[PDB]
Amino acid sequence: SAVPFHGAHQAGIATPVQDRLHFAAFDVTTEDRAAFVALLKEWTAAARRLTAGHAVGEGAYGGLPEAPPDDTGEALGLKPSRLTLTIGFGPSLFTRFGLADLRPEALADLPKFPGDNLDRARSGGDLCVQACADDPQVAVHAIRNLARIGFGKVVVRWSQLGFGKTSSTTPDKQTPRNLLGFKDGTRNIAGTEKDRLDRFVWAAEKDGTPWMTGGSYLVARRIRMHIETWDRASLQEQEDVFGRDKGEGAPVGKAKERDEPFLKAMKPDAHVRLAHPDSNGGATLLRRGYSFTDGTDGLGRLDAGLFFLAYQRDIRTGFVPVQRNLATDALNEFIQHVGSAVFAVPPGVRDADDWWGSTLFG
Amino acid sequence: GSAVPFHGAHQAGIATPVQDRLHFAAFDVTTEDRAAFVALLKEWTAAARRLTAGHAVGEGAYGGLPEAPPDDTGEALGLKPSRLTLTIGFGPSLFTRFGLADLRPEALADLPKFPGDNLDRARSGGDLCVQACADDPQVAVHAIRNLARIGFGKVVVRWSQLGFGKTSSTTPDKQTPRNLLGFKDGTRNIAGTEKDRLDRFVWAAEKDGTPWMTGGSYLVARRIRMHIETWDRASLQEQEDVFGRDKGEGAPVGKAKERDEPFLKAMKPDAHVRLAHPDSNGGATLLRRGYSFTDGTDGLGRLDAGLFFLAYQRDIRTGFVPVQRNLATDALNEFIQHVGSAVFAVPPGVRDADDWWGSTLF
Ligand code: HEM
Ligand code: HEM
Repeated sequence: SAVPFHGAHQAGIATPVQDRLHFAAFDVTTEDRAAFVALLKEWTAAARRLTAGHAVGEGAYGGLPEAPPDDTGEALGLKPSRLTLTIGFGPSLFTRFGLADLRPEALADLPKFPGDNLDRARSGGDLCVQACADDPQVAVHAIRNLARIGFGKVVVRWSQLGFGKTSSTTPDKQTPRNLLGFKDGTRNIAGTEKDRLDRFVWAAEKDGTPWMTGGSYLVARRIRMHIETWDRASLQEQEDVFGRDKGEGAPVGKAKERDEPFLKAMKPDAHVRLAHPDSNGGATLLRRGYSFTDGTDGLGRLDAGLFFLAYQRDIRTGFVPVQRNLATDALNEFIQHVGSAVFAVPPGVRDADDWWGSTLFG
Repeated sequence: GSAVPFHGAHQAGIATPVQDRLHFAAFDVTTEDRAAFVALLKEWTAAARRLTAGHAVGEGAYGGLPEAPPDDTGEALGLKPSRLTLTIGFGPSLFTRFGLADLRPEALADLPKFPGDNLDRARSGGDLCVQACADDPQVAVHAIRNLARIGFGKVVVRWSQLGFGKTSSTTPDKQTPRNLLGFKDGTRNIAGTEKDRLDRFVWAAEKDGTPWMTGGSYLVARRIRMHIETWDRASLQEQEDVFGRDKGEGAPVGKAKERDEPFLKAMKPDAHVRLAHPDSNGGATLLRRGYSFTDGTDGLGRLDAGLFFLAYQRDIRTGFVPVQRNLATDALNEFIQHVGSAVFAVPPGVRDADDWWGSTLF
């Protein structure tokens, strides 16, 4: 029904993957540090309400008739829907509020990668909120009301809706398929693997940035798929691109989805072979991305793909090496990265008196 | 999870309980060969029988010749039917092709220009439409993607619209959903159990003058942008006055319960419910079946948000047109703008396994 908001870590990273996403990047419009801290406190208070299925402020109705309602009301009657709200800080935030010397070294700017076609309007951002829930209306309501609360101090830079599985009709254990029709998520870090999360996902105090202890680093990539091109490829071409078969999702030469891959049986430029930790010095990611389908473009093509989200302990040792290794990926024929942003995701809100960003702002 | 039967006197997806998700596509026809188009309709019908039963199209998604593209794109494998319905419609522009000019129904009226219209021509009209509704977005996208693929060379997608959540009801026994203005939308509609009301107001009858359309309906699609910044600063009282119902319960002004009958004289004269109500429009009644959308940001720091309004009716001239004309003075107009428009003739149902979409026309 709901996911606890408080903890050492923000929810929405290691907690169970919800059916739907609304991710928003915001830009900050105030120069006043005190004004921004006040916002973070008001947002935290709102998030406590939202994640428990309650309206923000004094509610969506029943207040003074002459006042705008505190909550815009489109989630009334809905359940918490396992809503999580996860905040992150972009590199550009640290050019404000005297913060330049507190930017973590682990929050690295991404290099340009071969084939990148990044839309500057759908890239970057001073901060992000990742809203995940089983009901898309719950997620949208959250973003819409945070944006409203922050009006005058932040604006929405870009926004992405996504979807994974529908849990009401799909067993939890079953691996979702992406829009290329392949199972996606088989070899990932699971929220159950506490030690692997410590190794690969959570920032530690000895990593160099104390305020980030218990936080993580997020890379977002909006990756368009060339659907109509992919759909004309033979079955064998598609399986060769990945190194797993399409039906069962087993590694080539193996029988079952979760059989461990034998990388040498895969083509040298197969996606799994290039992405696997063993090909990348042990680098391992927590993927937590969502499919998207936004409509059709001016050529009549489906505007669809993967909104890739990766969490890691250090961008320089997680996404960067793995993505660099995909330079010759067979998948590259069929995809294009068109949006990108990175964020530092702070530690959790410890209790009722804490607030988002408290370890940074002090 | 369950399947909705595909065959019947009427197409499913109209009187059917409203599903959670929409993917609507308008297509233009690129072939002038009547026989080629008829063969497409038949192949599409076959596919639809598979898809609505939760089966892959053609020979499947895998297990065929390795050197061939799979017949089904694969991304719905392991999913339930998820109440998928597929509803086809023919736009006025289709009747300029294939010797069909004299068979265009009079009830398929072109809309007049309405005050405030700002229609994008690229996201209006269409030779034909397919409305895919399902509780799982992935299942809806899969259906449209596979129909489009099958249609390659004979049809192109002109425009499409995804709806992330419903803002309509054909099931008064269940909770009425809310639109993004925070109001319940669908209280006084037509229920799928109200056979006499459907016969009166929704299905075309032989005597209406177009035999091939008997058992079909007419569809009006309107893409409506919502000025949420404007709306969100309005007082509670102003918002309730706009509609004539209270926000929390959705009762008519003065009354206690959502489903209490409106007393129209207690509403403001420009209240939406007052203007839209059948009693204000010579008895004209519609089956409303629309969905909410958000398509990112507007470029000005705000979330985009809208309603994709769908209405079914026995005759466009006696349904949508009179009602929309009466909304010329609607208080709601301050907060919305119609930016896309299309009309379609929705043919009768596919009677059995030997029948096909459009068979009464062709
Ligand atoms: C649209 C883009 C992409 C698609 C469709 C895609 C698809 C897949 C699929 C089908 C698998 C195999 C099943 C699984 O273990 O999840 C896989 C594995 C993986 N992908 Fe991708 N991927 C995409 C982009 C990326 C990107 C950008 C990265 C990282 C930079 C990435 C990293 C990985 C990793 C680390 C694995 C697991 C390899 C292993 O340990 O076996 N993928 N991906
Ligand atoms: C963004 C646009 C719109 C919004 C937010 C909206 C909202 C509402 C709401 C809150 C109600 C009251 C609950 C109900 O009975 O469903 C309602 C009723 C209704 N609306 Fe709208 N509506 C919009 C557009 C339209 C349009 C374009 C039409 C027709 C051309 C329409 C026709 C109706 C009708 C017929 C009723 C039922 C009136 C009655 O019989 O009580 N609406 N709408």
